[PDB]
Amino acid sequence: KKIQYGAVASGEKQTKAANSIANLALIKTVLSRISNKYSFATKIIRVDGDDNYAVLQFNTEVTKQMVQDVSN
Amino acid sequence: QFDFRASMHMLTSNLTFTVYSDLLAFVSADTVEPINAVAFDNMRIMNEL
Repeated sequence: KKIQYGAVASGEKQTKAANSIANLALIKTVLSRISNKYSFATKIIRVDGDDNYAVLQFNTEVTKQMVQDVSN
Repeated sequence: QFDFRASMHMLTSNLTFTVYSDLLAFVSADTVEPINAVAFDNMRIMNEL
């Protein structure tokens, strides 16, 4: 079978250093769309392939409602 | 002896309260940029290069 596949798989040479650029450009665009509902200051972003994290620092104290509505 | 006409009493109170406990859960504070933070005098702490 010959299947069309225009996407990114592993086994290339750049797939460890160009997948880390596509995360830091995609999680920078999502954290700019979520800042229309909240007001924070991004402390760190750290990407390793396709598993990452980001630490957002808020003004008021974090409650149970600001955790359920950021995840949504 | 139980006198019904002399034992009635009108108890007075309020209608409606709303009692709060944690008062500092209403304010929302924030720090200034920490490179410009002033001491008890006018100048800033950690200014000397």
